[PDB]
Amino acid sequence: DVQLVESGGGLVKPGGSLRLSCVASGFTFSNSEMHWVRQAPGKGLEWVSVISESGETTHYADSVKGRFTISRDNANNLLLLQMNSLRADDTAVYYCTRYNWNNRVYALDSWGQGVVVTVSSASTKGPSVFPLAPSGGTAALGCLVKDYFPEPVTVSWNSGALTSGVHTFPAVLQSSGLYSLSSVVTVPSSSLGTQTYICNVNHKPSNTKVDKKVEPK
Amino acid sequence: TNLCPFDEVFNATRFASVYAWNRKRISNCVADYSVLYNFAPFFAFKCYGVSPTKLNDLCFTNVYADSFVIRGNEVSQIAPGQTGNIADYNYKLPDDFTGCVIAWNSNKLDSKVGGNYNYLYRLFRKSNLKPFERDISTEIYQAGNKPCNGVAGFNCYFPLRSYGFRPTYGVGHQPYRVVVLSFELLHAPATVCGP
Amino acid sequence: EIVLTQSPATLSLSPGEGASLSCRASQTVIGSLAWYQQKPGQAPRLLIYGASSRATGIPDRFSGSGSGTDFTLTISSLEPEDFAVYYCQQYGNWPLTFGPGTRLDIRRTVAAPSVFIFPPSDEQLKSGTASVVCLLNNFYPREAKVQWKVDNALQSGNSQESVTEQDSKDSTYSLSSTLTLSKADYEKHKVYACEVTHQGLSSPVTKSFNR
Ligand SMILES: *[C@@H]1O[C@H](CO)[C@@H](O)[C@H](O)[C@H]1NC(C)=O
Repeated sequence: DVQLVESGGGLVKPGGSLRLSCVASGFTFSNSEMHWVRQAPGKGLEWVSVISESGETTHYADSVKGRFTISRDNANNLLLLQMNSLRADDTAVYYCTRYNWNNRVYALDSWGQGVVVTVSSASTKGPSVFPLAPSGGTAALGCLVKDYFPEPVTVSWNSGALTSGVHTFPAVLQSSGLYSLSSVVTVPSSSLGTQTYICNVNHKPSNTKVDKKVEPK
Repeated sequence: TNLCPFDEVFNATRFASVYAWNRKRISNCVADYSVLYNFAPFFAFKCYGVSPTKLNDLCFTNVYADSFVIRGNEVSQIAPGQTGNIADYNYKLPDDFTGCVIAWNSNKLDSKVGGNYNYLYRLFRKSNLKPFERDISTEIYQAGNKPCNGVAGFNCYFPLRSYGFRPTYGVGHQPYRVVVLSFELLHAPATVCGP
Repeated sequence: EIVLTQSPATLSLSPGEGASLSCRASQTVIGSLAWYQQKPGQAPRLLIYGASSRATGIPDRFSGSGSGTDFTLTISSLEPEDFAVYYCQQYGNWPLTFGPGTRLDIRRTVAAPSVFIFPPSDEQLKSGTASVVCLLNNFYPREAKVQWKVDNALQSGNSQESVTEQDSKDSTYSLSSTLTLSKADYEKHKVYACEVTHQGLSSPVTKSFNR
């Protein structure tokens, strides 16, 4: 089937550069007009750039013209986006997509899975895990996963055995440039003395894995 | 008032076909190139032989504005020492070209639902065009040994073909408006200057 | 630049109901009007092109119509998998533009949130910062107001909010609000309160503690 795979993203400081790559399989890439589209976290879709089938015609969004350059290698089914002079406003998931007009599909019918691009001056840092201790009938407890960078972290409870009543919230970007997250669970109050509750936090970018037991204060 | 009519060329409602490209001769006026730095969508602003900023500080005997419409992928052919259908059969620039090529996407203006068939290009010609040559012949191209006698058929093709621009066409096949400014400084006093 | 406006921003419907989503263009769309669907954590999926043509493999309960500056995406009967974000998009005018999107969520009966307040842990206090957490559990609709009060003074600018996706089992939402301050600032005050306003509450509910 049609497959588009993007790579070459990650974390970069403001003013840095990246070279995004998209590999295409399952269709005639050399006869396909290609686009880069981007989506900032919590935002909608925004068009970035277009290149024609032969590579002779390109167009750019105003916010990236003069800094981004789109190109293609038809012999290798390769689409490329060179991003220079990156700013924090360029932080987004970047999708590579095909405008399938040659097959009478006048829209972006094939999309990649997207590649994350984070432009920030913050440094990679593992999280600190603090307990939110419980204090009618149903009690609430949780873990606060604070001051980590970059995204993401994964949270489980009791090594994945406890999922009912578990809410792991989307992270929020703090003014310091580091992320903070909370994960909570509601349990019967009677179990607060007999059942153990441990939250497991995994932060792959810092190679960090923390287990925190939560008990009443 | 003493200003060269660049707006009549750039802001024209309709553009000529590339095979019948339009030429405007401009002389005896004060040329303000600043108004030509305005339009953002410029796909090409390639100047050969002169810097864009020095144009406002230079004097030329004449300037020529050649305007036409092509497809996007052919915009690269409007340059010195190029080959292809447009460069060889429709519009050719000299190897020693001194001037600026400006090109911008015009899918909004020149494409219609069902196809704009008014824009044509020459597909067949006996030989390459000389620089700044305009060939408007509709004579049947004899690609075989049998003379055509003006009859189109096998080995006898009409030399002109239509772009048929449609708004849903890919950006490489969408219409692009091109203006070529040639600055002529020959054995005569200069009459076009920037101020 | 063609600006695409989508109405409404959020649509609450029950499964089996029909859905109508509007896309309005600031000027005539000369090229193609397309509709895409997107789910959290996934790439967009093409639903409609040419404003009426259905993409290959897309169920026939999706249809599109319109022209010029007015377009409509219709879902005849909503399946559970149809509750997502929907975008319109135009091709032919540059730059290529998208609408801001319309979110379809599941309508259910009103549920008042359960409110919990967590004071900062001593371990975090040792680090020099204090985070007070307010949790609003299992409420509908999504709209809820959280007001932080420190010694009866309303707090603005030092709190951050996060909301989960609609729960697959009970179609509720949950909200976490974090009020962050320095340890010195935390020790300067005594009463910390979280006041919650929601449609399912007759009057705002306050959960508080003394430092
Ligand atoms: C001519 O200039 C006017 C300026 O008011 C502009 O609105 C119009 O679109 C221009 N026409 C063309 C064909 O560029």
